[PDB]
Amino acid sequence: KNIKKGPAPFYPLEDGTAGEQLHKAMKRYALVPGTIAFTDAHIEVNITYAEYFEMSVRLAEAMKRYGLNTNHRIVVCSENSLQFFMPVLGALFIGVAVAPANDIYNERELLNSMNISQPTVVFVSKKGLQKILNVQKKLPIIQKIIIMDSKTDYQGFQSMYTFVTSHLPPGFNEYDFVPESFDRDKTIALIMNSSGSTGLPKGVALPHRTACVRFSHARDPIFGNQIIPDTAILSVVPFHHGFGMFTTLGYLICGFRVVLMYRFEEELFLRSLQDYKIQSALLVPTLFSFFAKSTLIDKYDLSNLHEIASGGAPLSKEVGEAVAKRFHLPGIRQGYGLTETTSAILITPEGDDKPGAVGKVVPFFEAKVVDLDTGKTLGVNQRGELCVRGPMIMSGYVNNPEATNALIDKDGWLHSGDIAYWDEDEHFFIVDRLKSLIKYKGYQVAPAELESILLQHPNIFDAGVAGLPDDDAGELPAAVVVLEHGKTMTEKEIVDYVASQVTTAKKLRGGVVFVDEVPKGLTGKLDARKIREILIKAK
Ligand SMILES: Nc1ncnc2c1ncn2[C@@H]1O[C@H](COS(=O)(=O)NC(=O)c2csc(/C=C/c3nc4ccc(O)cc4s3)n2)[C@@H](O)[C@H]1O
Repeated sequence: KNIKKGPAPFYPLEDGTAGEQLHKAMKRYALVPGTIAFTDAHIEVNITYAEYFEMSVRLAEAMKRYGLNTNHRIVVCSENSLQFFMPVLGALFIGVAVAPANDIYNERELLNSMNISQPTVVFVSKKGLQKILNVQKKLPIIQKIIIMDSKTDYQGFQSMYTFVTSHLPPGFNEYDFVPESFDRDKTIALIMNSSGSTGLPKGVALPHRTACVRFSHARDPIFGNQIIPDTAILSVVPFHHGFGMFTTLGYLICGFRVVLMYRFEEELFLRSLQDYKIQSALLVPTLFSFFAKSTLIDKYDLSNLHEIASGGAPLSKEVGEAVAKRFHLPGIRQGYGLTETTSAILITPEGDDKPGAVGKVVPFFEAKVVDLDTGKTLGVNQRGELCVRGPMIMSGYVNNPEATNALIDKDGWLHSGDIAYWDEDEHFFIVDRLKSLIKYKGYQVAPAELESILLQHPNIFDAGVAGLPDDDAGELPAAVVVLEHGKTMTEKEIVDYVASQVTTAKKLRGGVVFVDEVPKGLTGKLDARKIREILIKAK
């Protein structure tokens, strides 16, 4: 009754594995000559579905022969590049699971993912190699390091191109390759690294069944992208995380041109949007503060830009709208999701933008809000913990059944750990993450509200709210702030402005600290530890 179910899908769940469904598709677009799969903007290099389909099939077989099967895994440890999805596609076609890694990941972070992933073959960039060499000193499961962005054998490590030849038969056809068939409910497709709530990130295991459902959404005209061939998406989302991962595997399934960047550059992004004639952009919530400013957004012709999509972190109503105006759009096609749900299970329906809302329930899903204490399902406009269930939910946490039984309850409902509510026309609204909440004098103070309000001020460029520990008060809400070039506001001006918009309960009693950039988690997300350290060193 109060259970908000998603609709029927335009494109029903197609039979076979993620690997089989991906293959079938990239053969479609490869036999069509000239079709582009990935484009590099920094170096203006294209690469066709023929070149990609082939080099992915070559790696699939090359590995198949090397001796990997459904009882093996790998690592892909690279930043956004043309090379990244070749070994991803390779692995999915034979039933080897993939564990993406963060090129920026530090030594401990990296090791923890490796120890969980237990990778047989590790794919890495020339930048990333030396961290692998360091961590492989305690990782004896690893037999092979393969350099991704190279063509000749580098420092005794093979290239993907050399690895391929030294296993592929001389007389072999890429258009004759057949992908392995298996139990997609049982066979693990991906192993995602989480934010670990507060600790060493877990092993989020995602079956082939999940990706099969993800494709059904990406082909859906309302809940994704209408399959217009030779559409060009500009992705500036880290591929290792669910957002960049599952949006791209969807785009390959539709035959779109994925334009990508290794790092953000405001100067280029718009010229990329203009020159390549981009239809959909793929920013992360934190890049929005650079565009609500003004600058060059209508000094480049963004006439083609049909929309801007966002997720993987919160976005304030007033900043999301401020950007849609500047890009000359009806809104921001937001989405919400957990890595434990593969991809976004709440997506903004096409032509159904709702400012601060993330979106309605995607097909094959059921979303509901529960009474934080009693656990009963609440009705319209009622705030509480958001619970979701459908076929994109994880199978479990790698060697961690305890945390799995604490997140996913007995009827299969995943517990988000987020305060949400659903409005009259079923748009879902995330309030705040339950652990982000600042504890004042027995009060629950949401950082998303104080952020949303601070961000409305014209002199404020960007800001992040956190809980300065006190003693008497236990925790005072305080904010790290950024201004535009040539702007000033005294702390007391900012405080008194917050105070004039909120009750005494959630005043900014911890104060303000002025920074050049807000601690960003580089997955869109705002970093709490680094803010908490900034605020704590300032008092
Ligand atoms: N839209 C949020 N609004 C508040 N918060 C959030 C939100 N999205 C993610 N958190 C925060 O992230 C927490 C979990 O972190 S997480 O494991 O890294 N999950 C993700 O962030 C995540 C993984 S995949 C994924 C999918 C992203 C998208 N995929 C698409 C595809 C199409 C499209 O139009 C939009 C999107 S958005 N998100 C959530 O519990 C919540 O606090």
